[PDB]
This record gives sequence, C-alpha cells and structure tokens, in this order.
Amino acid sequence: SLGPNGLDKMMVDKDGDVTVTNDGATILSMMDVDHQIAKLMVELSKSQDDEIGDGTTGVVVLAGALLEEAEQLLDRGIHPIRIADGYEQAARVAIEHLDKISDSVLVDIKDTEPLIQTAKTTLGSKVVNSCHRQMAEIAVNAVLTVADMERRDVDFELIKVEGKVGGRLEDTKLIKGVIVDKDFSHPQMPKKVEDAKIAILTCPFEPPKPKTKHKLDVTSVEDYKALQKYEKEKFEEMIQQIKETGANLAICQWGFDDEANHLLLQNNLPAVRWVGGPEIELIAIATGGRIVPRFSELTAEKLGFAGLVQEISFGTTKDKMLVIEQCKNSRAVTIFIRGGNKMIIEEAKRSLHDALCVIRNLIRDNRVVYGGGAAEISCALAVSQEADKCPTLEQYAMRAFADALEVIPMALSENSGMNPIQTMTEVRARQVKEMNPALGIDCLHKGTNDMKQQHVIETLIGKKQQISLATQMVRMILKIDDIRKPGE
Amino acid sequence: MREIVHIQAGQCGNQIGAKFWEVISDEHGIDPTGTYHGDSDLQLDRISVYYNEATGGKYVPRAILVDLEPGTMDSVRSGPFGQIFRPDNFVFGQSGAGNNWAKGHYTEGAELVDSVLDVVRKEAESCDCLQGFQLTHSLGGGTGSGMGTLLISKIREEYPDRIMNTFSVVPSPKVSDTVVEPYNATLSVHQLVENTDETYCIDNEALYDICFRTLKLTTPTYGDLNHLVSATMSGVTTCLRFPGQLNADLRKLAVNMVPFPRLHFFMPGFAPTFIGNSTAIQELFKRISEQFTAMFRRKAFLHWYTGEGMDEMEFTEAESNMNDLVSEYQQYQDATAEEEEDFGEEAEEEA
Amino acid sequence: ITETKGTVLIKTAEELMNFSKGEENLMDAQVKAIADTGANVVVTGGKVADMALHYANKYNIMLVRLNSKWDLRRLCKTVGATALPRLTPPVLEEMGHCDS
Amino acid sequence: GALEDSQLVAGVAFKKTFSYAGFEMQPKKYHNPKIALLNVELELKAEKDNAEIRVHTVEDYQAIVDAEWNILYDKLEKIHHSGAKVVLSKLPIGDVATQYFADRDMFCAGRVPEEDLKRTMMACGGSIQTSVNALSADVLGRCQVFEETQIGGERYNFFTGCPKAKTCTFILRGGAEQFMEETERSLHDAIMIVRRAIKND
Amino acid sequence: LAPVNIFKAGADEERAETARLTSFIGAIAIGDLVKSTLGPKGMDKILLSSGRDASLMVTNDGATILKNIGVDNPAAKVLVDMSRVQDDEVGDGTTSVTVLAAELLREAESLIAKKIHPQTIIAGWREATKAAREALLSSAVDHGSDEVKFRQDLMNIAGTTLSSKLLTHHKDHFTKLAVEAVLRLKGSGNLEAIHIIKKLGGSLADSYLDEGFLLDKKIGVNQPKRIENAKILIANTGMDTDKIKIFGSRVRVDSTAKVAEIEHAEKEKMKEKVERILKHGINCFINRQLIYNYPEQLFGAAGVMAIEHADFAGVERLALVTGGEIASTFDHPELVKLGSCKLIEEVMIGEDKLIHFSGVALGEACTIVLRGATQQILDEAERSLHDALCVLAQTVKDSRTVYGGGCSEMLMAHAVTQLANRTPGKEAVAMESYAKALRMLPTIIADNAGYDSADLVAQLRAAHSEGNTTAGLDMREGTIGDMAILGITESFQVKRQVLLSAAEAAEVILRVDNIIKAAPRKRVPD
Amino acid sequence: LKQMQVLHPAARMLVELSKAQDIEAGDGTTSVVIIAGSLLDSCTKLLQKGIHPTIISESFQKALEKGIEILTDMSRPVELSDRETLLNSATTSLNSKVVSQYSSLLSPMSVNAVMKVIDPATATSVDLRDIKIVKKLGGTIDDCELVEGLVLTQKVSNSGITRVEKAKIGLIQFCLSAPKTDMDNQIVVSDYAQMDRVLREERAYILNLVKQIKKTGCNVLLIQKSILRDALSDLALHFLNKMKIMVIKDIEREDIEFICKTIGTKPVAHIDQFTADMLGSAELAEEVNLNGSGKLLKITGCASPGKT
Ligand SMILES: Nc1ncnc2c1ncn2[C@@H]1O[C@H](COP(=O)(O)OP(=O)(O)O)[C@@H](O)[C@H]1O
Ligand SMILES: Nc1ncnc2c1ncn2[C@@H]1O[C@H](COP(=O)(O)OP(=O)(O)O)[C@@H](O)[C@H]1O
Ligand SMILES: [Mg+2]
Ligand SMILES: [Mg+2]
Ligand SMILES: [Mg+2]
Repeated sequence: SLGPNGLDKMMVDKDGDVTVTNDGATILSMMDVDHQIAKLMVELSKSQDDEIGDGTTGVVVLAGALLEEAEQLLDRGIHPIRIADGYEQAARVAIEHLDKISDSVLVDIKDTEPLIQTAKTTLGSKVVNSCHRQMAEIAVNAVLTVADMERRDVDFELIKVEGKVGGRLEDTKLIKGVIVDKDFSHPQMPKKVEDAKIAILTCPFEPPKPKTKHKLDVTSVEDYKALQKYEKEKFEEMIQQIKETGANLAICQWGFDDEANHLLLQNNLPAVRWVGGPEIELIAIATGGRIVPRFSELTAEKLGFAGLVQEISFGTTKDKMLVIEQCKNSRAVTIFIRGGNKMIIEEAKRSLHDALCVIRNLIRDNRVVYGGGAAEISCALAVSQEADKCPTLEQYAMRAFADALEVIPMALSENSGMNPIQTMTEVRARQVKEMNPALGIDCLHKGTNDMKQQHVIETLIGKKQQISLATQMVRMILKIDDIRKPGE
Repeated sequence: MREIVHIQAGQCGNQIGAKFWEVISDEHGIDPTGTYHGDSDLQLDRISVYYNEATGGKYVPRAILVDLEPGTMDSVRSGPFGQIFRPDNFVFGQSGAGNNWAKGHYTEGAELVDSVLDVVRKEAESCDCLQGFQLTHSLGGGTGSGMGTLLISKIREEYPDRIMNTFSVVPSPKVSDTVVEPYNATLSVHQLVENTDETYCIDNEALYDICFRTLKLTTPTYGDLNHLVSATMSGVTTCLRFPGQLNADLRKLAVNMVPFPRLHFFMPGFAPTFIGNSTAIQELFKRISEQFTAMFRRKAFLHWYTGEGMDEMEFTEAESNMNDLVSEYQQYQDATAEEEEDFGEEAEEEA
Repeated sequence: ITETKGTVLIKTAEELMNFSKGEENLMDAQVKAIADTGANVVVTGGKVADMALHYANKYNIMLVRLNSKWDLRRLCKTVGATALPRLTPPVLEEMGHCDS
Repeated sequence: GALEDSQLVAGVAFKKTFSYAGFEMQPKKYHNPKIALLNVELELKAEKDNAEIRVHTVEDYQAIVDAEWNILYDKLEKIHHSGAKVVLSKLPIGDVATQYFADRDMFCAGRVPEEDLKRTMMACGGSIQTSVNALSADVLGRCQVFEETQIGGERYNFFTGCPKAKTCTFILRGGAEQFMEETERSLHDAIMIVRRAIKND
Repeated sequence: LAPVNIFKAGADEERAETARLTSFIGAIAIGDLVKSTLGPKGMDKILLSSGRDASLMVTNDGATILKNIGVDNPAAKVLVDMSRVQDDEVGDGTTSVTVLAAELLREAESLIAKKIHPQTIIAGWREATKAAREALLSSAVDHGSDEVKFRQDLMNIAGTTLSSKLLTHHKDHFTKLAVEAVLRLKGSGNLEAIHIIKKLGGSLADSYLDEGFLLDKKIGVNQPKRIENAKILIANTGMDTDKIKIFGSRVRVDSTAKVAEIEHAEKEKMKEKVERILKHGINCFINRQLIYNYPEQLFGAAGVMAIEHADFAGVERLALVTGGEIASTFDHPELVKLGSCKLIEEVMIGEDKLIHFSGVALGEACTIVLRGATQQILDEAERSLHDALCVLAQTVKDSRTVYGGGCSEMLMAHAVTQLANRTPGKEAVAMESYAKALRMLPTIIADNAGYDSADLVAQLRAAHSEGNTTAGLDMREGTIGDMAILGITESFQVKRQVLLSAAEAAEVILRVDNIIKAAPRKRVPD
Repeated sequence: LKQMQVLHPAARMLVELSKAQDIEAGDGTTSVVIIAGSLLDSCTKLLQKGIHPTIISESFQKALEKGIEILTDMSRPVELSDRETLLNSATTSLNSKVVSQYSSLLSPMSVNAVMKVIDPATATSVDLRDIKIVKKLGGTIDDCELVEGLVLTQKVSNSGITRVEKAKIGLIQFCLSAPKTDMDNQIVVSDYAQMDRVLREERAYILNLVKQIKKTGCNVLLIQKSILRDALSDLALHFLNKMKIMVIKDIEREDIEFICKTIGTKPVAHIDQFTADMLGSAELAEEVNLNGSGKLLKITGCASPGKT
C-alpha cells in the first residue's frame, strides 16, 4: 500500500459495516490483533498520525525492515544492546545529514505554487487523484484563510468538513461562510435574503422562567385575567425588541412557540430554530456578530452581516440545507464534499485531512526535501560512508541500518512493476557519479529520474520524525527477553 | 447520629438480612473481619448510623437475629460475612412454631420475647439518639408473622414515638406454599395496619418472573431472589447511608409520600429504584379475603388455633377490618365503582 | 442547621439577593470570634465546609480532621482539652496546649 | 514525538478542559496577566436546594426572574473590576459567563483539576478564593507569559516566566503508552536519589 | 501462512487471489439477480419476508429489490449503496447502473487473467469515460423555448419511463396523469405537494386525477355539510384546553365557590378566543390539532364548518391549493389572507367518505386516486408513478434530452472504440473492454424479448459506424428503426448519472487487494 | 379465505381478490375466486404449447372486453318503485345461507331498511353506516325485528323509573360533579368553620345544576363517557331521582353522531346552553327485559326522525 501505484484494503467492521481505505493509521486501527508487537506497531502508526498526519505507512515498513535486518546479526553472536546502540548512532548520522540537503520554499499568500505542488504530491496516492489539482487548491486556500501567522498556529475547529451523498465528486467546493443542516421555521417564509443582518440569540422564544423552585398562586378572577394579559404582552414585547434593533434574520439555539412563529412571519423577519452551539459560535465568528443571552441586551452593534443567506434543496428527497455566504473577511471556512458512494465520501474526507495536515506542517517549518526514494538513498550513502570509519564492532549495526533504510525504493519499484535491485543500483550509481541527491524512482514512467523537475516534494519534519520514531520503537522492541501470558 | 437498629425474624428474614448486610458492607469498605480498607472518606460521613465502633477499630452491625429454630443461625455463622455480627445477638429457641400463628403469638413467643427485649435495650444503650427500627419477616409463616407481630406490639409499647418500617413478603396469587397461609396473612395484616408507619410488600412470584425472562438465564432456588431483594433494600436505604444532592431519611420520604396514615403500603421496582403507592394493593387483599372466607365458612383447621387460646371472634374482627381496609382503598378510585354486581332479578317497578 | 426539616422561603427579590451574603457574613463572624481567643489549631471530628476552610486560611488557623470517635478522646486526654459539641468561641479552661 | 523533545517548564502547564460556545472568540496570549484562582461555580442556577419561592403577582414574578441575572452579573463585575485577565475554577463555568468574558477580552477555564490548581497557586503565588466579595491585589497571581499551544494533537495551557516558583513541570514525548510509562518510572528513581543525596551527601 | 498468530479467534483475512475472486463473484451475482427486469419485456419478482411477519410484495424496481435482500458479501454492499443513492438522486436508472457495474467487473476479471496490472485498467477506463461523456454531451437536444414541442417531449418521456412497469397495460391513460399533475406545480419541485391516495376495489383504469382537493378527515357534529363560495381560515393553534399557560402556576383558595368562579373564567377565555376567530368573516375553519367539544358547539351555533386533526402535510397542501396562510394569535384580521374555493362537499369512494374541494383558486397541489384489485397492484402502481413524476420533475428543471432504445450506449461505445484505435500499449485493450460493456445493455434488452440479439446488435453497430446517429431497437416488431420518429426519449441527467456512477463504483472495487474481517458480534441466544 | 392461513405467496393474493369484491359488490366473493382459478388452470396448456405469457395476457384482455359487452346486452332496466323486483333479488341473494328458511321474514326487512335511508329521487349510493346491526343472544332466528328508533345496551343508573311517555331527551357532554379547574387546584383549610362551609357550598353547587336541568322540562338525560373526572356523583344522582328524571350514563364518544341524527338532539357542552330548544321529543322511552338474556333500552316514536 505504498506509493502512487499502491492498492487499498477493505475492512468489514464488527457489526458488518464496510470501509475501503488506504491510510496506514486507519488500516492498523480497524484490525483486531492479539500479539503485543502488533499492538505496538499500531500505536507507533497512531502516534505518527497524531503529530504529522502523513507518512503513517512508511514508518511501519521501516521498523519491520529494521527488525528483519537485526536477525542475522543476532544469529552471529551480538548483544542486542550493541545493535540498539549502533542503530541510534546511525540514526543520528542520518538526521544530521538530512537537513544538509534541504531547501526552503517560502510561505506567502501571493504565490501559493510550492504549496499546491506539495499538496499534489500528498494527494497523488489516493483515490481522489482523478481531481487532485482542485482538491489540492481547495486545501491550500482553506489553510491560508484560517491560519494564524504571528503565532504560527492553525486551528482545525475553525475548518468544518462535511459531505453529502449524491452528485459528482467534482462538485466538491469551498465555502467562505457556513452551511448548516437546518431550514426556516415557517413553510411560508422567503427562501433567500440578500442583505442579511443576523441577530444571534441563546434564549428560547418563551416567557421567562426562574430556575429555583417557584409557585405562582392564583387566588381570584382578576389574577387570572392579569396573568392572561401578561403572557401575550411578553410575546409582543420580545418581538418588538427584536424588530427595533434593525435586524433582518434571527437565529436561535432553542425552540419557538406557535405564537412566536406566526409573529415572526407576520413582521417579515425569517428565523432558524434548534441550531447547535458549535454552529452558533462558527456563525458568530464568520459574520462578525456577538452572542447575546437576552432580548434586553440586543443592540445595533451586536448584529452580524452576511451578503447572502439561502436555503438549498437537493434532489427528490425532502431534505434542505442553509448556506451563509459573501461575508466579509472570515476566519471560518467549510468544505462541501459530494460523491456517489458513502465510501467515496469517507475516503475523500481522509485525503483532505491529510492535505490540510501537510500544509500545516509547511506552515510550522518551511524547508523541504525530494521524494521518490532520493532522500533515503542519500541517507544510506552517508551512513555507509560514515560506517566505513568505525572499527569497533559497531560497523555491522551501521551497515544493517543502511541496508534496511533502502527498502522504500525497493517497495516503490516492486509496486510500480519494475525490477527492484537493478533500478536501485542504477540510481545509486548515478547519485554517486553525479552530485545531486534529487534522483529517485520513476514510478509514473515519465522518462526522467530527477524529482526536482517532476515536482515531488515532502516536508523535512515528516522524514525526521519517521526515522527517529522508528528507531526508538525498534530499540524498545529489542530490549525484551521474557514474556508471561495466561493460556486459553 | 440518628442510629437505626435492624431486626431479622424467621428463616426468610434471616436469609434476606444476611445479603442486605453483605451488600452494605462492601459499599463502606468493611471486611468480613470487621476492619476498614476504604478509600474515599465520603463513606465515613454517615457510617455511624448503621455500624457501632468498638475499641481497636472494628465495626459491628446494629443487628439482632431472631428465630425459634437453631437451624438458620448455624448457616448464618457458617456462611459468608457471618462473623462480623456480635455473638451475643443470636436468640433462638428449641422447638419451632411449625407454621402456626397461635403458637408463635401465644405459647412459644411469650417465653422468648423477653430475651429480644433485653438485647434491644443493650443495643439502644450504645446509640446517642436512635430514630427507629427496621424489621424483616414473612406473612406466611409462624415465627415470621405471629412472633414478628407480637414483637412489633411489644416494641411499640416500650418505644412510644419512634418510627418503624417493615419489609414483609406476601403470599403469591396462583400458588400457596402453606395450606393455612390465608389465616396467617389475615391475622397479621390486622396488627400491621395500626403499629407501623410504612410497609414494603414484596411478592415472590412477581420478582421470581424476572430471572427467567429478563436475566435470560436461570433455573434458580431462593438464592438470587434474595440477592435482588437485598439490592432493592440497599437502593432504598442509600439516602440514609450516604449524603447526596438531597439527603433524606425515611421519615422525610414518608411525609412527602404518605398523606393518609392508614394507607401506607407500597410496591417497589428496580431498573439497573422506584417506590410507589400504587393502589394495585387493593387487588392483593381482595384475593386473600376471598380465600379466608372460603375456609372460615367450613371451620377448616380451626381447632389447631382454638386449642392454643384464641377465640372464634378474633377471626371475625380480623376479616371485618380487612374488609374496611379494602373499602377504604376502593373509595380513592371512583372508577372500580362501575363494576357493581349485575342485577339479576326482574323487580324494576314504580320505585 | 435545624434537626427538623427546614426550607428557606422567600417572597421578594431583595431577600433572594441578600441570603447568600447573610450566610457568608455570619460564617466570617463565627470564624473570627473563634480566632480572637488565640487558638492556632482547630481539630474537628466531622466535615469541613469550603467557606469555613477559606476563612480559616484567611486567619492563619491550622485545621485537622479525624473521624474515629476514639482518637479524638485520646487526643483530648493528651493535650488536656475538652471536646465541644457547639461551634462557639471556647473558654480558657477548654484550651489544649501543645509544644509543637 | 521523539525522546529528545521532552521539556521542563519552570512554571505550570495543564490540559485543555471542556468548553462551551464562545471559547474560540477570546484571546489566547497575554504578556503581564493577573490570575484569579477561584472555587466558585459561575453559572445561572438555583441559589440553594432548600429554596422555595411563593409569589402572588406577575410584577413580583418579573422581579424574581431579574434577580438571578442580577446576582450572576454582580459576581462577574466583581471579578472583572479586579483587573484579572485569566480566571480558573475547580467548579463549572457556564456559557453565559464564557460569552461575558469573551466580550471583554478575557480567558476562562472550568473544572480544572485540584492538583493543577494547587500547583498554579504555588507557581504564581495567589490563593484560592471561595468568595468574590474581596478580590484584593494580594490574592491574585502574576506570570510573565500565558499561552495556549498545540502539542501533538492536544491543546495545553502554559504559564511561564515566574522566578519565584517552587514548582516545575515535565512534558514527556514518546511513541506508545508503555514507552512514556517506562520513561516516567525511570525518572522517578533519579528524583528519589537526588532527594536523598541532598540531605546526607 | 506464518506460524505466529496475529489475529484474534474468529478474525479472517483474504489476500489478492481470493479477495479478487470473492469480489468478482459477489458483483456478478448481484448483476445477474436483477438482469431479468430490464426493458419493455422484463418480468417482476416476488419478495416475502421470513422475519417481518410474512410481508409480501411484487416489484420490478431495482432499488426495491436490492434494499430488501440480506447480502453479506462486502463487494455487494457497495453496489446496493450505489443503487440506493442513484434512486435518491434522480429516481430512475436503478437497474442499468448495477448491470453496467457488473459487466465492467466481469470484463476486468478476464483482463486480470491476461496479466495486466489493475492501475493500467483504471487509466484506460478513465480515458474511456471521459470520451464517452463528451460524446453523450454533444448529442443532447435542448427544447423548452417552444411550448408544444416541450409538452410532446414530456409525453414521450413519461411513455418511455412507464413502458417497463405494470402501468404499461394502460400506458396512454396514466401518461395523461403523469404530465398534467406535474404541470400543476408551476415550476416548483415539491413532490410532497402531490398526494397519492390508494384504496382497494375497482379496476386499475378507474384511477384519475382530481380537479380540486380531497381530505380523508371528518367534520364535527351539528355543522353544515356543504358550503358554496367558501372562505377558509387555516390555523395551527391549540383548541383542546387551550390554556396551557406555560408558567408553573397553581390555584390556592379557601372556598369552593372561588374554584367555580375560576372554572367559569376558564370557559370565558375559550369563548373570547372563538369570537376573535369568527371576527375574520369565515365560514370554514381548518386546524391541525384537536378541537374540543365546547368550541365545537360554539362553531356549530355560528354555522361554520370545522376540520380538526389535519397534520402538517395537510395544512401545507391546503395552503398551496387555496392560497391562505397558516395563521395564529388572531389579533390582526387585516394582515391575514383567507383561502377561497367554489364548493366544499362530501364524496363517497369505495366504502369511505372524503371532503372534496372544487373550484379552487390556485391549484398548485393535487391529489391522485389509485384503484386496483389487490394491495400489491396498488403498491406497485404507486412505486411506478413515483418514478414517472421524479423523472418529469428532473426534465422540467433541466430540459435537454437524448434518445433511448440503445442509441446512447451505441454512441458512447463508438466514441470509445475510435479513441482506443488511436492509442498504443495495453491501455487500448482496456478501453475496448469498456466498449464491450456499453454494448451489453442493448443486448440484454433484446434477450428479454426472444429476439436474435447478436444480429440486431451487429446491425445497430454497423448503422452507428456509418453516421446513423438515431438508430435503435424497435421492440414492437424487433427491428432497427429511427428513435426520433418513434419517440423514444430519455433525459440527459439520468444517463449521465448512470454512466458516472457505474464507472466510479467499478474503479472503487477494482483497487482492493486484501480483505480483513473482524470477529462478528454474537447474537445473544440465551 | 380470511380465517384460514394460506402460506403460498400466490394463494395469498386470491384472498385479497375476494376482499376487493366484498368492497365493490358484497356478493359473488366465491365466484370470482373460482373464475380466477379456472383461468389460471387453462393457462397451463397454452404455456405448454409454446405461447408466450404476453400474448395470453393480451388475448385475455380482448376476451374480457367482448364479454362485458355481451353481459351488458343481456341486462334489463329496473326502477326503484317496483318492490317485487327488489324482493326477488334479495331472496335470491339470501337462499344460499342457513337463514333461507327464514327468508319470508328477512327478505322484506332488508328492503325496508334500504328504502328508509336513501332518497329514491336522487339516490346515487347508499351509506350502510346508517343501518346498525345489534346481536343479542336468546330466542330463535324468528325473532329478528326492525326498529324505527334508537336501541341501547347499557342500563339506566336511576333506581325505579323504567317508563317515560312523551319523553323530552337531552344529551350532555359536561360533568355533574364537584368543581375542578383544568389547572392544578387545591383548597386550604386553617379554621374549623371552613370545613362545614366546603360541604355546604358543594351541596349548593350540585343542586344549582340539577335545578337548571329540571327547569327546561327534561325527562330523559344522556351523559357521555368521561375517563378523567367523574361524570355523575351519588349526590347528583340522588337529586335527579328526587325530581323524577331517568338517567343513562356511559354513552360512547363515537356513536354521538348516530344518536343525534336519529332522535334530533343537539349536544350540549355548557350548562348555559341547556335550553328547551336543544331537546328532542319521543313518544316512548323505556327499558325492556328479555326473558333471560338481559335488558335493553328502546326509544320509539320520534317527532323529528332522521334517516336511520
Ligand atoms: N510521483 C511520485 N513519484 C515517485 N514517488 C512518489 C510519487 N508520489 C509519492 N511518492 C512516494 O510515495 C510515498 C508515500 O506513500 P503514501 O502511499 O502516500 O503513504 P505515506 O505518505 O503515508 O507514506 C513517499 O515516500 C513518496 O516518495
Ligand atoms: N419502448 C421502448 N423501446 C425500446 N427500448 C425501451 C423502450 N422503453 C424503455 N426502453 C429501454 O429500457 C430501459 C429502461 O430500463 P427499466 O427496465 O425501465 O429500468 P431502469 O430504467 O431503472 O433501468 C432504458 O434503457 C430504455 O432505453
Ligand atoms: Mg501520504
Ligand atoms: Mg426504468
Ligand atoms: Mg352469494
């Protein structure tokens, strides 16, 4: 499952549900394993997913190759602590060499081309590659719209990703506003407004009610009539308070009443009902309004502004959705995914998440390396050259590290349908002869082995994390010599 | 602080109490040796209401165990959690009542109730201010019903204005284990009415039909029925034993729950607790009386009671007051009044 | 609090506003009255409330609690103090004394 | 993360707590803030469980309704006027309080663990307050930087820059649960050895 | 298999060869299950439930068949889901899409048997799909500016859609119901505005579309049974103990006469509300909630018909039909609009009575009465009329059409073949296979009628190769004919959706190389 | 066909077929099933000969179209004013059942009913819900009868009155009980005089309603069922008995329309609207006792009879 020519896995859940996926983290997450080493591999993949977001399957392959290569050394009479120490020293050499061959990119809104190329490289391995230029551009635009640049941090609660089945995958789009699964509260309200002034409320459209225990004693007929007048006076008062401030559309977190609904309709002021809390705060951030808990506290300065608010209707079903668009400079953004299967929607969501995480990583650190196995080949050459100067029985461990570091080009070649050993040897000879570390495996058969013009780009922190995390997990595995477990 | 002592009488009462105390002790961290190994001190805010602390750190339950036959104490001592009780609180006779109300109430009980009253005096002497009693017994037996009722009367005489609660099992509708069950039940309800603040009637068949259908797997003996009853009692008494958002002793539940003093019978429930004044009680008594008359009209098995000292009119008074109770319950619905006896004769003339 | 069930019954708004401040002021007065006798450490056999603990921390009073009903008596014998069932500023004769 | 990415903060740091709507509309970095440490539940609720209200007129009904809002706002203004910019509480903070603090450029957190709050007291130098009727300058904390940061999938609150601190905090980076557990077990031995070596040398 | 066990007990794993075998077997089985119901001469299936109390139905719809069977093969669930979402999107095309997906997988298995990597097949299919969609787009005919041509096209579309279902026994009659009803919507796509009422008895040709509206409700006692020149108020308000004065108030007095006085005041509140309602000048009142029997007599004394319990759907449909608004609070009679109709009466159909509105003002919502001799016939008739209405609404929204009877598939196949003849390598062998799939939909149709499918398909291919872009199967005789003359017309959206969905489903399934199953959740027997 | 439990899916359609006929005609439920079975039997040989099912369906449609014309040409027009033809048709429809021997009694009754419910000048259909069938055990089939009035099964709550001549009848939809607001109410007593006052005011409240009812001249009262509050208390029943009024309670909520259509009553849901013009007039209202099977209530001789 590695490279642009990799295949996918199909997992059937414990209740019968079906998932078709390509991510290493999800694959290892849905597997139910018994062996403890398998669980350790699963957790390694999950940790790599947690910090970086891409490269979840390269690390497990590297760890497996490292453990495989340690076997012959164990058979020749070497203490496993010595093997672990040699692996650690080789990892330090490789990491020191890795940032010497790295180039910066530049992160700025004006250009956006290196970022698009990076997202294209990340998305090239997924089923979304039929339209991956579009999705790459969507991802880069969303991250650049949300990101905080002074603190160099982005927040994924301000990016809303959601999809609906039907249509075509190419109908996926980016909305610089909000979209919610609600509709107007009265069937005869207008379906669109074009100069929306949004009043955001947290109080229900009902007469007030104290929280502590209370009783209202009615002891006469005049008391009954006074209470009867008080109810409708309260209703008219709240409607008038909403209308006076200049608002044009109202949004509530709770329900209404029939009287309140008809009074909202009669005064030419649409409303939305039963919207959730996160949606409330997203709308507040997008439209630039403020959240008020009472009608008394509503003022003209606390209304948001929206260029268009519309109710969109999908196909022959009865569902509806509400879209808020043409806002001013907004810190909230939505991705709207379409497609003809549910599995397609899920995999599109996962691929978009991968692209967003990669662009975030580029925001954090802005220097990159070139993929296709060029970086691994160069690191292996550096490790072997350093190991040739080590005579203290540790050269075997370093050479094992260098040999196991070369399983990524071989896996790529085997998946692409070429012959692994000859291709890897040719590329290694070319890299030694010439002086460029940017020669890799021509997976897509474009004729050239140079990855700088093919535009295959990866982040540096991803590579560093892969190497260090795999090495430390291998060191932890090698330390164990005993195991006790109950039988079944 | 406002201590409560617990009294168990009879085989069924002993079996239920032995699990009630077991399921309480694990909540408070007590051990079968009496020591304490709990973690949260929230368990010790109201520990003294049910346990008396002895020198050295042990905790002993405030319980008295009573029966007329030494069979059940030997099991209780030899069973689980049966070594935390005070060895001086076991009271037993030598013969047994043999499912006779009169023997329990007149002949064998009278020579043993003094020992129970001398033990409760010493258990009450050690509490700063007691508030009431807990009693567990049965209505279909001799020691559980007659002797238990005599003990209730004696306690009410000795302790005038302290609360009293009972957890009584009741005869089943379609099956009667004992031939003389209606007699014992009718003669015990008469004096349960006027000497208790509340009664928690528990049926054997109704709770017995939960293990087969809801628990999905059982062919059990009295066993798990007993554990379920103990769980119900613990769910009832959690308010007394533990503090919460609103703590309330059984009086603070009764005052909100019992408007009229003589209608103080309940039907429990359990959903993993519910306590309700459902008037479906009027259906149970209507059955028991239906049996009682059917036997009393034939004077069946009467000589077994008359020979012990009772008179014939005691049964008449008991059935009269049972009818009074049934009518008092019926006067609260006004819908069962629609089911009056269908008219059979043809005299429907001028007036 | 009262032994019989008691409820705080209010009929106007001002009582509702003033109740909590009244309770807090009363608790502060009680703690300060206890502290003014010169006691540095208070030992109790029951629960300690949050506000009482806050006021004890305000006036630099060491607070220790123990729940045995027997360790308390032995401590009372050790320091020569007399147990008190009320929360009142104690008299000099009921002071315990300890070097450390 | 890698084992060389572990860090020690001379201050305090703790995980993000559950938050209501409005938490994302308030600032997340301060330079010389004052910290209010509390043990008071700030939300619209019944005054007491024993309470009960009996009323005869609708005017008094409206007055009773307004009383609760007046009480909550009284507490909030008492907190605001002390000059504090960060507030912490072991007890829940409502959404109304969250939006009130967001509208005035402040930061709030609720249900903070007790150990973390004591640690913050020791690091910054205030005192836990169960009442808001006297929030003096001597009962507030003082740090040099407060921040909320992304650490490997989680959000962490950092109070750093206190030279009068009697407290430090470790952040350990690993790859699997047993890895960090073994790292902590290894560090415990060194901590105990250092303590014993300080006294007898 | 490695000696070490990585999995739990009950977990399962299948690798490349077995995975592909399982997937292809499942897909082909699903395709051949529903092949038999394609074209004007397909047959129906009986479905009976072992669990659901022996429910019985007779159906021809592909989605209905696939949503009811208990498939457990993972590769069949994808096809079932794709068919379901196709039904949800356009409402027609449910069988062609799954048949096409099955044929694509059947070709892919032989291609794999010829030692070709899956990715090569995927690339070839992607190029073929691009060419086919372009060729289909270039063939569309867009009417809509001219009314009579558009209406004739609508009639042709309805006739083509209803040909394969039972309603084809009376294809002309029901066609007149399908068009006119949609033309009542005045451009709104609300298919909930068309209410279908099915009731047993009578023949299938006795069905009709009403010129007014029908309610299956009842009026109160002692109120007029019919009104001429009606004025209608439509409301959504509480009238059974209306005084849910939502506060937590209570009555606390010291005398019984005070309770009687408060009871009388409670009655006066309802009287005042009813008077305020009557202030509008109405003689008909329709409410969605219950109406208690005191307002019932208040309305009866005033000579006003009252309808109670007409749920949200009925209220909205009446608002569309008559033109009023769903009012409340009844304080401003001037700002509320009332509905109008020429006559309201009661009609008797079968064994039931219904309220009939005639001479309505707008008519933007309609009702259809279906008659039949069995429950299954009525259910299938509704199930087919739904497809007809859905495709008609789609066509009205976007009015460009193509030709059916195998013309479109042959056009696509010819374009794909021309593309394949120009490219080098193994990908060409893939693209040709694509064409061989598209020419299977016409063949199957002929195979359902007993015609010599091979000769007909050869003739059709020869005709399309030389430029006769409107040739197709003539099934009433079984020959080759002009589709424009005969009037076999389909919508562009349905065909495009079929093509794209089938291609994407085949591509999704073809990329799987390993299947992993977790331990099933055991049903608790006892 | 309905009482059996046919298991085959095909045989589960035939039953539905019969149902349809029962809706459309009410007769010939057996013949339609016989005909369907015979046609399906004849289809087998055609299938064996090599015919296609489509051709068979089309030919069956052609044959049906011809057969309808033949049958229509057979027919003979009839007019509703000729009772002999209706009697012959009914007795033909009735001579296949167990009650054929009683046809000379059951044939006219049926006809009578259908001519007492419709308007022959403009009748286009008949509503059979206007004819109510009451089944009563006892006697023989020779005791069925036609009642041009109202028949009720529940007994009178009044103890003593069983005959009313020249009856005035009213229908009630409120309750003659103690006051109870729909809102939660309670009466608080803090002095010993209020305890007597409550009882006195209750008595006065009930007595006022009973006197208002008596003022209009009502002899027979019908009370509709209420399951939330008592519709008739013992005090009210005692007062009504003292004024010689016959009381009938527990009238179902679904037969009120039939009662109002039959005897001309107008339902009353408020005491203020209980006026002498909302009452119906009948010539006799009385309960009868069948020998051993029970009691019954007959109201006969309505001045304003409906079509029931
Ligand atoms: N166009 C390309 N040519 C050669 N190699 C590529 C190309 N695109 C991606 N790769 C390689 O694919 C690998 C990524 O594998 P992938 O399946 O995306 O999972 P992950 O990113 O989790 O490792 C990288 O090592 C990269 O070098
Ligand atoms: N009169 C006709 N002559 C030739 N082909 C027809 C005719 N009517 C329908 N078809 C064909 O039958 C197919 C319709 O399939 P159908 O059985 O209705 O189910 P679905 O539309 O869901 O696939 C269309 O491809 C259409 O080309
Ligand atoms: Mg990747
Ligand atoms: Mg079709
Ligand atoms: Mg017949």
